Amino acid sequence: LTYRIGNGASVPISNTGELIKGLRNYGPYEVPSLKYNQIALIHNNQFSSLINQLKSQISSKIDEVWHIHNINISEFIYDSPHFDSIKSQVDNAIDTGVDGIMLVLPEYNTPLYYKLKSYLINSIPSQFMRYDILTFYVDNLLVQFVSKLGGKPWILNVDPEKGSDIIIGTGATRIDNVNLFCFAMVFKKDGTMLWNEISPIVTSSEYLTYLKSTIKKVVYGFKKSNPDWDVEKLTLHVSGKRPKMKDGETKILKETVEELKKQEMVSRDVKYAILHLNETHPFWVMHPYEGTKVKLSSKRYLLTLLQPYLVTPIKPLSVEIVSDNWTSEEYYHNVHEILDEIYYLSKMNWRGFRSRNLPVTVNYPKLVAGIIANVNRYGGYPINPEGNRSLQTNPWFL
Ligand SMILES: [Cl-]
Ligand SMILES: [Cl-]
Ligand SMILES: [Cl-]
Ligand SMILES: [Cl-]
Ligand code: NI
Ligand code: NI
Ligand code: NI
Ligand code: NI
Ligand code: NI
Repeated sequence: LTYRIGNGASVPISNTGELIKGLRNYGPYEVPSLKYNQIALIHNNQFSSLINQLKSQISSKIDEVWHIHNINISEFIYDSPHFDSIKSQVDNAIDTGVDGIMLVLPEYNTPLYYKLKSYLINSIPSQFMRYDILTFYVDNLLVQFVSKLGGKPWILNVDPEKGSDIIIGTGATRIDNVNLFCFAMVFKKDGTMLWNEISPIVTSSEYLTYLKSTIKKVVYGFKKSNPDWDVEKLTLHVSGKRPKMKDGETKILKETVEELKKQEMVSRDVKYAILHLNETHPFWVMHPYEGTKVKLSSKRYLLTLLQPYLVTPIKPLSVEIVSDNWTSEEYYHNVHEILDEIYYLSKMNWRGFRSRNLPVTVNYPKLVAGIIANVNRYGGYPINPEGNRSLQTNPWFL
């Protein structure tokens, strides 16, 4: 129903004009805390007035829409559109002292893009742009960049009583027929990602081993940084193209929760549920058909999510409850609440102003996968969160 932005203001969902106007008037929910108040804009020798207009827009909107004041945007020039030339300027900018880097790259070199993407992600918050593609575009890229800098554009308005529930988005994505990586991301009910971990790429044979370890790792991260946050209610949203190990995976996830209760990481009497979330085949109804929940069986539901970016086109999301420790009496109420929360989470996407209409707990892992899959395909540097608090706690994948 509404997004909360700055100064206690909220705006209706589903209206980007109102959201941008809201941000102009009130600011984002949380302006990032910067160290240098300096951003590098890195580009080539060409298109002077295009880049000047771009720089002017970035500067204007960072100030007026995002309420980040007194930012210096410094410029760095690369001389040829090749890895070595661009990275030198990237390195020089890092050495000057910058909070992040906005990098403009040529249209037609996809392996280069992913090589640099992996370099930057491992180094410093960054925003990539392409010469060939303005106010709409710049608007959207700033939502991502502000988030990467640690800002919170807007959050979902949820009940304060549920303020401390956590949702873990977890599962794996296959890179190919044999290799995959697992993920585990901790979210607040308001849709903010607190912590993210990814396993190394491993074979399918190792999936369950690394699934448990990745979940345990993200919860460790989160608990070490939030030691007085009691996890009394926990939901797992499992997704991804992953080894079809039904009972086995559910056994291991159930064990993972039980083990965390032992590391005293969640409360000894946590109420939890483990849900499988899957996009199913689209359909077209020839705002009734929307936050609509369809029960298929005691354990299986569909949410009729609207197709994003404008018959009503539905992109249904299947929701199956595979395990929970609720009482049979609690089950009706909990079901309704979990489905409602999933619906709300479908309105959270800091990729841009327009809702993705897929729950953030499923979508953000998909974004991670697109990057990892392409870095691996194009022979970029592995995304390596090891020793990077910035990576584990910021949405680098937007
Ligand atoms: Cl130079
Ligand atoms: Cl330089
Ligand atoms: Cl980007
Ligand atoms: Cl993007
Ligand atoms: Ni100003
Ligand atoms: Ni250096
Ligand atoms: Ni308790
Ligand atoms: Ni399933
Ligand atoms: Ni409801």
